[PDB]
Amino acid sequence: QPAPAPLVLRVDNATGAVDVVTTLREHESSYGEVVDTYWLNQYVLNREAYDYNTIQMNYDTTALLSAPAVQQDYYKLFDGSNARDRVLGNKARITVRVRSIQPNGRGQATVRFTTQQHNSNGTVEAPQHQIATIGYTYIGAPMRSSDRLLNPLGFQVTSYRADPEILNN
Amino acid sequence: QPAPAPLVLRVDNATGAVDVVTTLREHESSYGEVVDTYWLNQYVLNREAYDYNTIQMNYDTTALLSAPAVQQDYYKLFDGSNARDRVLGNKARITVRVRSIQPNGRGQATVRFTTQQHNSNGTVEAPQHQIATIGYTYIGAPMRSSDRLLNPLGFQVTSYRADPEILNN
Amino acid sequence: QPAPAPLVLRVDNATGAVDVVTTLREHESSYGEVVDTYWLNQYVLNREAYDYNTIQMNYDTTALLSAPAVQQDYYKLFDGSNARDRVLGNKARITVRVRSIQPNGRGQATVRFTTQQHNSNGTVEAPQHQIATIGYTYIGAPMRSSDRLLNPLGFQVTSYRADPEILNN
Amino acid sequence: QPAPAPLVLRVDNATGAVDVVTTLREHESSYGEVVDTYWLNQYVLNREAYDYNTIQMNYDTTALLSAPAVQQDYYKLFDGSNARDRVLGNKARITVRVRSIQPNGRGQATVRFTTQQHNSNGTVEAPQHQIATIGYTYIGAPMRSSDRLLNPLGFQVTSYRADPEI
Amino acid sequence: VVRQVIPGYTPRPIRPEPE
Amino acid sequence: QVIPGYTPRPIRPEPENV
Repeated sequence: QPAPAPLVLRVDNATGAVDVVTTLREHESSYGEVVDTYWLNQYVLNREAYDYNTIQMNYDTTALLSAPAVQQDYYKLFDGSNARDRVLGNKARITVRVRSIQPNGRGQATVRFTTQQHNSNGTVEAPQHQIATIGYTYIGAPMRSSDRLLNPLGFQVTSYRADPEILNN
Repeated sequence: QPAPAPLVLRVDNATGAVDVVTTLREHESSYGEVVDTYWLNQYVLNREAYDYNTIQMNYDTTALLSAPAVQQDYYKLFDGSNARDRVLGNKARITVRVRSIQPNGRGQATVRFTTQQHNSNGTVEAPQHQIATIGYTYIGAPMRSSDRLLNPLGFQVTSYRADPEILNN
Repeated sequence: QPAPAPLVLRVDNATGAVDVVTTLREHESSYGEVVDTYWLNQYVLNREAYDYNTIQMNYDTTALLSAPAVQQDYYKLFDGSNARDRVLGNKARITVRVRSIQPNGRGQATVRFTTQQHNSNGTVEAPQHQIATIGYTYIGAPMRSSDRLLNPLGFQVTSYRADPEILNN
Repeated sequence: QPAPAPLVLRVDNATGAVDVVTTLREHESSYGEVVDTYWLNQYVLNREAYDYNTIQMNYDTTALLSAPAVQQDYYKLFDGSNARDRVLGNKARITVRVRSIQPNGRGQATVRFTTQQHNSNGTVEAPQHQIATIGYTYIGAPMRSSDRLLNPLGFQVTSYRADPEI
Repeated sequence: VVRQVIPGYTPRPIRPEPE
Repeated sequence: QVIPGYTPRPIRPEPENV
């Protein structure tokens, strides 16, 4: 008789989620060229934007669509006394919309977008114009339900910057 | 020698809902097997949710991901004296989150999700549990910038019916 | 070819306690008002409801949750010139919702629910009220992926009837 | 004919509490990190405890989880005029609970536990505190239905002692 | 050949006027 | 490889709005 394989399970008392100790199963794998751009556009809108009420999803989504280097740059925006969480907090919010995106090469695209600040006193600040440069790739499908239902394509930002647009019109 | 164990069943003590805890299984069956769950999630969340401040995008997105028959059913929810726009308006809001989606056939899937109402007085109503049945297809890439940047895949709901639990649920 | 019978490690949502396979296979495997009312609801809704677009899943699910005697009674509703498939076909649809379920004994419960007919001309028939009496047991976990992902508990109807409710109010 | 594997072991993520299903959690024929904890607990509790009504299972289980040397030491506790079967018999009972187990090496662990005596007159003796030292190994899965449904992992005590805690 | 296109319906966002 | 992973932001834990 081979020794009964060790059997162990963990039960989350808060979510009632039951998970086997043994390593999980691998998934499907195919390469799609037009997957990085869609993930990058969704990540950019969640990243620059802010709302106390929805930010946890935008925050995790941005990280899900970011290389660890990029994730850290992003996480840091919520740190210290000047943290978005303290500056905007639940007193002010940021609305972001993308006007146009045009790929320019081998894992690189230009995103033209706007942003504006709204607040608890019912006022709105003048909108600003910004342009992001995104370096990106795809890492294929993720192997967790919490990731595949947000970024199935594997979009990942490897480099990111966004500068003010100067409206020399 | 290889032997297979069983996914344990998790019974929610509050809802009596039985969830299958997968045994070392994270397998994805095919292109759109998990991609479909993304679209089904985003569809239900945006369709069922409401916030005066973001609804225009969720509204247009829902229509973008709906067959004309479905679009009309949806549009009608914002009509008349009992319109979501008048009932919730800017006094109350709906938060929606999807717990699990499992495809079951040829253009059909089951979505298990929850919903709750928040309001201007800072109160929150008890969360409800609901299950949506979605009939769907894909119509391929759209040919407008305002559509491709929201639904590039062409996801389209052809039939939709979400039923809440009876009494408590 | 027959393998270890599927074992449900029932997890308590309040305490996180883990149960094991039991003699419930040779008894009523479904246990707890909360759990039984769920199965009774899903059974009635799927059995009584109809939509050309989703019925294949509701049809197979109903059979999956029915004793062969019950399955045959159900299958027959789709037979002959008066078949639901010909009467409703893709011209009319049935919407079903359960209001309340209360167990009353040893494999028996009462389901109070409503039903209504919608159609292709955009009209809706007046809703009807009905009450189902369900005799039931549980046969334990099934041993096919196509069954366990729909009825892991083994719910099975052994007797079924549903009569019009007379609203003597 | 087919043979059976282990079923499941409960490990609450919030409380760290360990619950054993009828199929005993396997120790993988090794002392383990939690394998020693659950088996060491069940061994001490069943070995030290006594109830006329359930002892046949605890007795056989203890033997199932014991090396022949250990089994004999245990069997002897039920022999002679001072036998647990005559002293406690169906007049008094022993309740045992383990407070904490901490492995300390290569087939060895320390078990801190308590014990108390209850009886037919409805009285209870003051609880005592004891510490067991257990030497152990695993002999792999057993090949009898009456053994695999009790000790699938093959837990086996090779040395045992328990002294009063001061 | 597809005819695969989205529906047409009243605007998704409407004014949230106060009262 | 893909190495999907994160130590993401506390989403649920919002602070005391003053």
